[PDB]
This record gives sequence, structure tokens and C-alpha cells, in this order.
Amino acid sequence: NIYAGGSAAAAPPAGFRIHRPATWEESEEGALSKATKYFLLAEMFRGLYVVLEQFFRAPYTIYYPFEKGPVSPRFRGEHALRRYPSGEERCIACKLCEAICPALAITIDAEERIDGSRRTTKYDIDMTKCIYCGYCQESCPVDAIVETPNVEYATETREELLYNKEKLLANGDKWELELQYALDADAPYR
Amino acid sequence: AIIATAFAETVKFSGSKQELQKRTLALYRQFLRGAPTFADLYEVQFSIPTIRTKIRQEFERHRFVDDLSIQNVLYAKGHMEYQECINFWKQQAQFLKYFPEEDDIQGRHQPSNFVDKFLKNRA
Amino acid sequence: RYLQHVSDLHQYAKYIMAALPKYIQGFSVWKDELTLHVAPSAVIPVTTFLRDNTSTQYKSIIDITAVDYPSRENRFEVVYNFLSVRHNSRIRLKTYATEVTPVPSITCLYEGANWFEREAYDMYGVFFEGHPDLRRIMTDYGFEGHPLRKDFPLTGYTEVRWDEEKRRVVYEPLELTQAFRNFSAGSTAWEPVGPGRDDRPDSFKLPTPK
Amino acid sequence: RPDAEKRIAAVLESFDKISNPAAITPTASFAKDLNLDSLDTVEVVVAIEEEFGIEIPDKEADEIKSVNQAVEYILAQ
Amino acid sequence: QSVLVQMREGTPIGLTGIYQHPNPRPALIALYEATLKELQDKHPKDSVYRQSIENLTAHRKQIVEDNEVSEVIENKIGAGLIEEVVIQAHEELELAKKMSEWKPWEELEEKPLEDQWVYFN
Ligand code: SF4
Ligand code: SF4
Repeated sequence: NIYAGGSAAAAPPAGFRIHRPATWEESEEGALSKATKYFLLAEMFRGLYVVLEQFFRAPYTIYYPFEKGPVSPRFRGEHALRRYPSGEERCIACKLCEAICPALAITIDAEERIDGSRRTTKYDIDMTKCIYCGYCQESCPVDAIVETPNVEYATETREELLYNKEKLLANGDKWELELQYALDADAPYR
Repeated sequence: AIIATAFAETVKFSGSKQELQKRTLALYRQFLRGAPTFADLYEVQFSIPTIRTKIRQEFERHRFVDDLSIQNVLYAKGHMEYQECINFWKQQAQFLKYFPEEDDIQGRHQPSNFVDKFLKNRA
Repeated sequence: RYLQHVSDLHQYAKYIMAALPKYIQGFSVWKDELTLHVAPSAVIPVTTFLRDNTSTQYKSIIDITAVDYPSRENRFEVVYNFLSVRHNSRIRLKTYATEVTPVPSITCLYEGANWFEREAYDMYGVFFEGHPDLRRIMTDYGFEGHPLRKDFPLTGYTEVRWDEEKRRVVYEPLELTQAFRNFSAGSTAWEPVGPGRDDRPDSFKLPTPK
Repeated sequence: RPDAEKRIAAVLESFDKISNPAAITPTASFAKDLNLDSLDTVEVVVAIEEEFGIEIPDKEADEIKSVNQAVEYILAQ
Repeated sequence: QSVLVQMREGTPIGLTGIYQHPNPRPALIALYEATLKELQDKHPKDSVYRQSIENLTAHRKQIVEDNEVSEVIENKIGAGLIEEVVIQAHEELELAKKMSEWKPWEELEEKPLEDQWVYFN
């Protein structure tokens, strides 16, 4: 038709008028049958039985200091500056990881040597304010900074938590083969 | 939120200067009357007369304001500050924002002439 | 569908302006979004008309906020958002308000609105005349300034530290260990997008003569 | 009520901006005779009511201009 | 005479807070006649507002006056339930009474500045 105006084809659906709630006398069970559930706590014992079923099965719990939970290859933990095979630092002072960081953790000083190649005098990540987005891994064209999957590195001072170039080159030294394995397994999806 | 909080009033904007003067008058009376509560409440070191002379000198700061609606916002901000102070919403470290000159003398060499400014290049 | 629907929204809003010529200055549509351009003394009657008409029953304040452009004489623009849960429609209402003049409050009509109004108050300093419990929310109690405002810097004016001497936290002017480095300086010097086409239906742009 | 104006004079004496503590007559105007501001007027009235423990409404606080009106008001308790 | 537009106690329907209204059609048609009388008395006949609400409540009142049962008219109106329809008719009635004093059919009283609805173009 034409609708009234102030009004559309979104009428109330067929059956949205819900029925009157039935009284005591339009009930299917007897009052004695209802009182057996009332006094003998019929559904209390049901929920008691459920938690007793959970008592007799084998728990989900795992030992932390001797087992680590299931992890992905694309997981992210402490940083590392990689190197080339035949020993070369691989960060070409290209300044992309500093320009993308949503918390401004990177600070790089760049200087050029006689050779014409480019490296960094001072590389720096403040880990009080790195937020683990992995954009710094995504931006570097030469794949020089990564996220090693280590998380067990909690420290006791903040000055330990300021990572300079030397600490991150050490982290790229230690984690290398698992790092290369994770990047090679990640590499089709990037 | 139907009901308001305790000491609040509906913010409403007067069209005359004399009505605003009456409202700021009643407002100074409210601060000055509630000044013995603030020393008990925020556990200050010092005396009630110093609270009262501060409330006075904070209304000295805006005595010669000409524009009506700037007096209006200034009244609304003062009533919000009364509202926070008379309850326990402000704490004793934000109540002492109001008294930075009283609590401690920072040390020697407050510069006065150009030379004392200039020996530490205007600080 | 969508071309027909945006052309229908245009006509609905043309009707809304023609029903209330005293209060509605403009309307603009951009992609199934309708904005109504309203004077600040014109807020309350338009919002009653949006609550109360049967063609126009929005019933439900969703979110309101301000936005400052400091390059205009009336600095803030206060934008309202409504949702007719009957007609499945959204509508938007923009007014204006300088730092010192008000806009009147719709908390007499919309019960959820008062909490939104004092939020936009603390972020912007925009006044809602006729509002019980106008004071700050979601900032510091002794905080001086309005944060979401273009003269206010990023890191603010003050910072907090524990003075040993007074045995309390103290509030001090700002000192950073690393300065903020915005990289907005270094944007494009070519125009990044064109002007773009229009979605105006043929019925609502002015005829050329002959 | 004797010894009341002596108490009000003792309260009014402890202030400043009064270069004559002997100028407190029982009909002294706050603004005219004592050279007081508006804030001074509602400072002295609050200090008057603080001495007793009574509390005053707004219409009975705004009207008090002289110490004569304070000694007229004093017998509300 | 008075009219009740929303029972807050009775038997429940799907919307809570809204209970079943006894005799909704006389309440409905009397509330309609109040709408017609008010906007004929108080709004001047040029204005678009009274023209569409006159036609609106006339076409809405015709459905109510000409059909009997509950469910068929609440489909023919096409808006919500009849309790809820009585509420929104009450509401448009109170609106039409506020519009006689707020007077929307004039010219606009507060012209914008020329540099105000200019965003980024
Ligand atoms: S992971 Fe994120 S926050 Fe951390 S250095 Fe990379 S881009 Fe910056
Ligand atoms: S890690 Fe990548 S983005 Fe950062 S300086 Fe080295 S090459 Fe550039």
C-alpha cells in the first residue's frame, strides 16, 4: 500500500505480541510435582553433579620453568639486529624503523665512513616504551631488525632495559639459527 | 543521572553584572565558611587564616575583569573548584597545588637584578 | 539501491529544512550520513522535533562531541549523533560555540546526554547552560587546562613526582628525558588527492538556463 | 544583651586595613567608617558568626552593612 | 476529559515497561482529534509543518476509524505496537503544542558567518 507516514514496512513481526503469562492453574505439572522440585533441590544436585564430573578428569595445568606453552613462528619478544653470512652488520642506516614506531622507541645516529657504505654509530631502543607491534620488523628493507621469540629477559634496573647497539648485536648473535628458521618459515606469508 | 551530587547547582548564565556580583559574593561566603573544614579534611600543616587569606587573594586576582561572560566562566570555574574541595574528591597533594610558596624555600639565589638572572642565563 | 537511497536521504533532509525554516541553516549529505546545520540558540527546538515527530523520532543520544577549528571566530563546533531505532536511521546535528559563550544542554530531553556533555566540557571547555553537575570528568582534579584543544601541547604543562622532603607527590613544570619529535614536518608537498566526483542527484542541483 | 559590642569590637580589632581601632563606634559603617571592601564586609560577617557558633542565611548576611545591624541581629538565638 | 496513553501496570507484552492498554482506539482517536484541533487553531495555513501533520494524522486516523481489530491496524499503520502508537501520537501532540509557541515557520533569526561552514576544500 502506502504507509501512514511516520511509518515504514518495518512493522512489528507476526507474533511479536507475546501471550499473557500463564497463571498457576494453566500449568502442566501438579503442585505436588512442583513441590518435589521445590523442597528436594532438583537442579541444585544437577549442578553439583557437573562439578563432580569435572573432579574426575585430567587437568590442563603445565609446569612453567620446565615447559613453555605453544607458540607461533611469527611471535614477538626481545629485539635483535641481524647480520649477513660472511659477517656483516646489515643495518644500512636507512631510517625506516625510526619513522614508523608508534611509541618512538627507536633512536638512531647515522654516520658514513670513507668506504661509501652506510651504518649506524648509535642504535638504540628504549624498551620501557617499545610496545611490540612488529612494525619495525615490517619496515626495514634489508631484514636487519627482527623480533626474537625470547620473553624470559626480565631485568632489575631500567638502565639495563635501555638496549644500545651492542646488546642487540649480541641478541642477533645468540638467536640466529632459530631466528633464521622462523624467518624462513614466515617468508611465504610476508 | 536524574539527581545531582551534593553541593552542585545548575550552571546558569546571568544577563546582568549585579546578579553576578551577588553570586560571587555568596560564593566567597561559601568558601570562607567552609575553610575550617579543609584544614581537618586535607590534613594541612598550617593555620585556617592562611587558607582564608589565600581564598581572598585568589579573588583579588580577578577583581578588575570587565567583560561579563568572562566573569561568568570565572564564576563557573570557581564553583566547580568549591564543589571538588568541599567533598573528598581532591586529595591532599592537589589541595597543596594552591600553596607552593608556603611549604618550603627552595634555596639561595632567587634572581632579582639582570646580573643574577644573567649568571644562569634567566634560569 | 544505494544511489536511489542517497537520493532519498537528500529529499528527506530538504523536507526537514522546509518544515522548520526558522532554525535550520543548512544540511549536507556525504555517503548515507546526514548532518543538520543549526544555530546554538536553535538546539532545543530542533532536538525536540527530532525526538517527537513520528517521521522523525530519534529517541536516543549516542555520542556528542566538539571539534575545534581555531581559524574560525566561533571556535568549537558541537556535533550531536542520534539513532532512530524504529526507522533504522542515523542523523547528525552540528552547532557552534566560542570558548566563552555557551550552547544549551539537551539533558532535559535525553537522559544519557549529561555524561557526554561534561565529557566534551572537560576535553574542550564548551559550556552547557542548564545542566546539573557540569564539572570535570576523566582528567585530574586540580588539572588546569583543556586537553583536546589546539593551544594545549602534547605532553602538557605539568608532571608528577615524589618529593622526599614534603613526603608527598608534587606537581612540577615539564622536563623530558627524550623530547617529542613530531614527524608531521615532512609531509607531502604535492596535493595528495583530487577534487573527486559528486553524488548529488540530478533533481537537487540548480538548473542551467536553456 | 551587655558585653556584646565589646566582643564584636574585639573581633573587628584583629583585622587589617583599619588604621584606627578606636573608630569602632556602635553605629560604624563597614564601608564608610572603616574603609572596607565588599570582600572585607563578607569576611567580617563570617568572622562575627564564627565567634558564636550560629549560622546565617543569605538574606540575613547580604543586608548587614554596619555594626549596628550586627548588634540588632545578635539576638536570634 | 482526560486520556491515558501508557499503562505502566497490567499484563506484559514484548517491550518491558509498556503493558497492555485497555481500549486503545477511543484513546487513539480522541488524541488524534486533539492534534487536528490544535494545529488548525494555532498554525498559519502556509506552513509545511501543519500541512503534513494534518495529512499525516488524517490518513492515520482513517485507518483507526475504519478498521476494528488490533493486529490488522497495527500492520496497516506500519509503526509499532498500539500501546507504542498511542505513546507516539501523544508525543507528536505535545510537539505540535510546543510548536505554537516556538513558532518554526518564520525566517531564520541567527544567520551564520560566511567563514563558518567551511571545512577543508
Ligand atoms: S616493535 Fe613496534 S614499538 Fe617496538 S621498535 Fe618495533 S615498531 Fe617500535
Ligand atoms: S634496522 Fe632497517 S629501518 Fe632500521 S636503520 Fe637498519 S635498515 Fe633502516
